[PDB]
Amino acid sequence: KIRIKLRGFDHKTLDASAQKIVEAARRSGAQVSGPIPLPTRVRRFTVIRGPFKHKDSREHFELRTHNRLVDIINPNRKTIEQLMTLDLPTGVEIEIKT
Amino acid sequence: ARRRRAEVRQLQPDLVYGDVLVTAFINKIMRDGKKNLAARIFYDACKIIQEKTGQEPLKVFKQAVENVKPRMEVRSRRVGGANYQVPMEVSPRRQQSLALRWLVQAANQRPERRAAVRIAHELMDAAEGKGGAVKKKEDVERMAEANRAYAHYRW
Amino acid sequence: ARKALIEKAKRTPKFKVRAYTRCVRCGRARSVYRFFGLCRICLRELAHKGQLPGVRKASW
Amino acid sequence: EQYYGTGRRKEAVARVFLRPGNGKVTVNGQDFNEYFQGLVRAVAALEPLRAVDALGRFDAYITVRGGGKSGQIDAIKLGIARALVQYNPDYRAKLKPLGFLTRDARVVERKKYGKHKARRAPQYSKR
Amino acid sequence: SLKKGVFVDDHLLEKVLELNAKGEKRLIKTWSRRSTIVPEMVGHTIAVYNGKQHVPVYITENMVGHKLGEFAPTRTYR
Amino acid sequence: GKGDRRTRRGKIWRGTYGKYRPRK
Amino acid sequence: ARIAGVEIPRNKRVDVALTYIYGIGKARAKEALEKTGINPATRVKDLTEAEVVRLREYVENTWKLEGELRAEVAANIKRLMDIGCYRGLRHRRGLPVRGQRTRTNARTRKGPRKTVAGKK
RNA sequence: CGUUAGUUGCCAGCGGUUCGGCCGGGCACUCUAACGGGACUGCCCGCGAAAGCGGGAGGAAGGAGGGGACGACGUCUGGUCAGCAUGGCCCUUACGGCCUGGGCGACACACGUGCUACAAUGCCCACUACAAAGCGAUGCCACCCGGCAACGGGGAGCUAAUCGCAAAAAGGUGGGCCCAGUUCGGAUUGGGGUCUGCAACCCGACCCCAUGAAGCCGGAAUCGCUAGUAAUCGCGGAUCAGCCAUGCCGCGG
Repeated sequence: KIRIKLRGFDHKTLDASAQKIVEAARRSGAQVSGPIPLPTRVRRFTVIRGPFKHKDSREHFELRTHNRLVDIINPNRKTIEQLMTLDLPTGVEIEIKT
Repeated sequence: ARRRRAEVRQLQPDLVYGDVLVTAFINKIMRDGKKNLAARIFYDACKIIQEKTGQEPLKVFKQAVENVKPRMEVRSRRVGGANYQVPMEVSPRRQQSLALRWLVQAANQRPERRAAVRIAHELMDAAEGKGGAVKKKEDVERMAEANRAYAHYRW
Repeated sequence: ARKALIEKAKRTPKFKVRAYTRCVRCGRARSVYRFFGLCRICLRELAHKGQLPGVRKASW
Repeated sequence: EQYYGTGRRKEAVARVFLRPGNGKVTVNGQDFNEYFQGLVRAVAALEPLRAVDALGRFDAYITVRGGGKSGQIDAIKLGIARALVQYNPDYRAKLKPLGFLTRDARVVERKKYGKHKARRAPQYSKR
Repeated sequence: SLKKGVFVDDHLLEKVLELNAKGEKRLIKTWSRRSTIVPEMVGHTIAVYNGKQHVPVYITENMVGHKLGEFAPTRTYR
Repeated sequence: GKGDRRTRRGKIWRGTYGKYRPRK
Repeated sequence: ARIAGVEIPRNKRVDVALTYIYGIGKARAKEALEKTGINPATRVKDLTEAEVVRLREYVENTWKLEGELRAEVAANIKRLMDIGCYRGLRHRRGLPVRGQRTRTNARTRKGPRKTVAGKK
């Protein structure tokens, strides 16, 4: 059983690059507790459209932090093959835990 | 309503007497979307109809209404001169709207301090026919007729 | 007096409290989000360029 | 031995397990009339049974979360129907006239900017 | 309204205290309206700034609790 | 109600706590 | 039942009835009917004359009340006249004393309304 | 509605339970979130040349299913040189700069927008998992002890579907008030405190005691809203030491 977490602003290149930790610890490894999605945390930003008085008419921005979770139950180094340095993220962060 | 003719909204029947008319009446009683306390009052009033008269609260209520439905009213209409009140026959939907409306309004003017009582007595008083609800009814029938001179417009 | 003021918005102040935020590219005092150091204005600006990562046009 | 449906209504969801027998109905470790106690419209929830004459010849363990009581009541009402037609798929062409099988799409519509409250608009003054 | 200290400007007392070792001064003048009056530091006459000028206020007992700006009002026509 | 601080509802509204609305 | 100063509250619950004294609120009442053990629920009407004295002497010697207050509070304010603290000319002028606006409102402290005109 | 996935979710199915989803056990269900399916005027009747209008079944959804984002050529010489950018003109021992105080918070008056109300479909106290978005490791603060309380000691937990803000309120049940300017309403003022902060006089909010105002539903005018809408009740966030938030942006009952 090994714990890694994966955060990200981008929803597509997480399920992708964490089905990369699926396959690169499936090919070279064994049994998997699959990718489970923690709920997302949306940071809202609401701003009036104008430089000056126009208190109505505003625009709406969000910063959704998608969270995806992946653990696997064979802590071997015949898994940390690709999981050494075989990288296609870009702006994903990783939390390898025990 | 410039476009269609507005489909009259159909009401979920009563959880007791299974009557749509009942619920309608319960809504008119409701205040700030408190249907529970609303229906408590109406039902706990149906209880007062028993403890005092033999008859089933429904047939009281039901026939109490039919005595508060107006048959004619006056709707204004100006011209190239002044504003005149043409007496107009009153369509079935509006009759119910008005009776039920009037019932409650009439009720909450009464003296007894508890919602359930007032609804009851008023219903009861209007079944007999002596209600101040029924005054607002005779007054419109009388406010037509008085303008009978003008029922040659009608639109 | 916007200038002598933008180069005082940076100075470590006598007494903690007198500290205040500021648009990094406005020098703007009011409505400055903590998360960006940006005025509400210069912010709608960048978010539209695309220079504000993961910041989307919120719709629901 | 067992039949089931999922009831939902206005962010309120009901796991509904049916069984034959007796007449009792469990909800979240409580009797019906202790949970929906002194709430007039509760009995609506079981008008599905009262339609098909399933009446109380059924028992029902129901957990439910989301919403407030009167949402749940309509949610359960949907589970009861979505369960007992999964017992008898012929129990459909009689729950159509009453329509006890429709999610009921109505939910809190969004608050809009520059209003107050979605449709409620702020107050005009002209002069 | 405070309870650990009385938060009076220190640069004020130094004047007062060291004016309280045979000291009779009336030309005492300050901008420290933020500072609480203190026990029996009476007799003196502190001129206080109202934002435009200094106000010759004589200090009695009874007013011991209050702050100095309560006696130099900052406006006109009440 | 909502403006008597010494009612529970006056506290709820004000959003505070105390004698007339203590936290369990 | 006469209590403080001259007060004769009657025919309502003592806890409320107590209120009719200058210096008693629902607070100081809750106390007296427990630090002297009297059911608050009971009307003054039906109420022991032994319980009245336990009350009358408690309340009257537990705290400054009714007309002493009135004359303290009044003299307490004319203190703020003194040399002339701010709340002085404020009570002096009859305008809000606890730092609130005055452009609008302040009608409770400024009696009714005295209106004027203006210009062309 | 369907796949994919199981440190959030359960006897739905069985054994221990200090009867708390807490321990194995399990993802069926609820949920969390990615991709799909689905509705199109396709089918039956009716009128029409057609597009399409009235119906009817099937179906979670039927004719734009509901709500957003999206604002044509252009008008108001609309707004903004005070967000920023910029032509010109103007001051350049001062129209630049630094500080300490004061002011933007004034008050005979007048309007806008709101808030709390005038009570019995009501107010007060007690007791009771209805849980649907968000925020928090120079912070959220469980849980202790002191304190009427504000808050102060102490200290657990979580870079947070796991720990905390969390009580949701209207509600249900119990008791109390009995029509009264009242157990309605909480303005004003006296006093005693807490907290943040260099510092709360001008000018902070919060607690507690005392005080308890006008207000009995509002002239002539006039505002919003067509369905989960209006009405009503709480909830969170942004700014932010703190807060004058009853504002604004959202959320659900």
